[PDB]
Amino acid sequence: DPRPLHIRRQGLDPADELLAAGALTRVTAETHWMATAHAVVRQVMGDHQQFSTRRRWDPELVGNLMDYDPPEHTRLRRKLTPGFTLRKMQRMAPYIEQIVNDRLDEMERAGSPADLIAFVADKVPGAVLCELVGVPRDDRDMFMKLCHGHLDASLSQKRRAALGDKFSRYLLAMIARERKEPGEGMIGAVVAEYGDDATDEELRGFCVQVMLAGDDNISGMIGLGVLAMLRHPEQIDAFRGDEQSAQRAVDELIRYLTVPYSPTPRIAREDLTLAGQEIKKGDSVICSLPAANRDPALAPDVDRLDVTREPIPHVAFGHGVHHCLGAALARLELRTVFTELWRRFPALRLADPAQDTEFRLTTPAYGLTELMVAW
Ligand code: HEM
Repeated sequence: DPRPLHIRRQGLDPADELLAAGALTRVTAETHWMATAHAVVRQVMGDHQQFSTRRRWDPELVGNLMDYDPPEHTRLRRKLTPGFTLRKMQRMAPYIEQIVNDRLDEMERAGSPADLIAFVADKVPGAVLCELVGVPRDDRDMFMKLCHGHLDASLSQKRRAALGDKFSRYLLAMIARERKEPGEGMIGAVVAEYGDDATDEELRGFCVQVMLAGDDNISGMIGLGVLAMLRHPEQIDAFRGDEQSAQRAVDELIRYLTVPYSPTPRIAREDLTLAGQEIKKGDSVICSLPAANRDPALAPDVDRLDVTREPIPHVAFGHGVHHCLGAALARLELRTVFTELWRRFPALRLADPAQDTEFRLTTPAYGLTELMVAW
């Protein structure tokens, strides 16, 4: 197998060989350090003074938070933060419920059995991001096409450049409308707070980064999440009670499934000794978030999904100053999807108990390509 250890999974778990990798070891044509222990990953990601983020990494946008470190990163994140406050996330909840129920309506109309990934997992995330950004409902299909299209390598140059011209024109008019009268969306929140200090280029950059950062991780979580819950049916009761129970179940699913294989690679800013290893200035460190969230020190049963467990402080959203800017949105979106899904389809089940599981192996986030369910 040519695939790097950190990208290997076995079912819903990290592959056995990744789970047996030491806390911090060398892996290889580039050679890097691979961190698998929870405390080592926390040390690497939390210490931005010794470990900077590799720039222009792909699992160049202006104001792409992942490219900078404090203080430059701190100023940029500060500027974007207004679009992600907890009070603003609370106000999104009804909109997110409506998006989810509109997709569950299309699935319901198609009839049992149906593919949950095509109807729900692959559609809800981008619609929630459009809602967050401030894109008008009737423009969302077009917006998703323009945004991903201007970055689609499989297209012809002519096609990709035309989509990019349209995307720019669309974004700039949206930005001008928000500056004139700020709305409740992300752009409006940034310009309401910082006005002209937030440049059009920064805003365009913030928009693209967010569209890219909150899509695959969420669709992977919706698909894998439903599959995990169906495999542990008694635990579905956590989505049939109070909000706190549902929130704890979402956090547990996020930890147990850890869809991102790794955060941005980190570069040693100088020589240092970590976990008994000699790290030299310039060395690259890849953090296996899935392995770190299965660290035996975290719990005797860290390898089991248990939505009622004493919560385990996981690294699936990262750690330190770059900790996922959309984490609260993600938790809310996921809780909404699962709560509404089981409210609508109480008898949800795999369409065929013996059906194969179709894993999504081509994306930076683990997930499913299809999931046939009955109800
Ligand atoms: C369950 C889903 C999600 C997971 C597991 C996830 C995971 C992560 C991780 C691991 C990082 C840190 C990367 C690093 O330190 O190198 C990160 C950063 C980030 N995430 Fe997420 N994310 C999710 C959903 C979202 C959503 C929905 C949004 C957008 C609304 C989002 C926006 C971002 C942004 C902008 C950053 C960069 C923050 C910074 O560099 O300061 N994420 N995410």
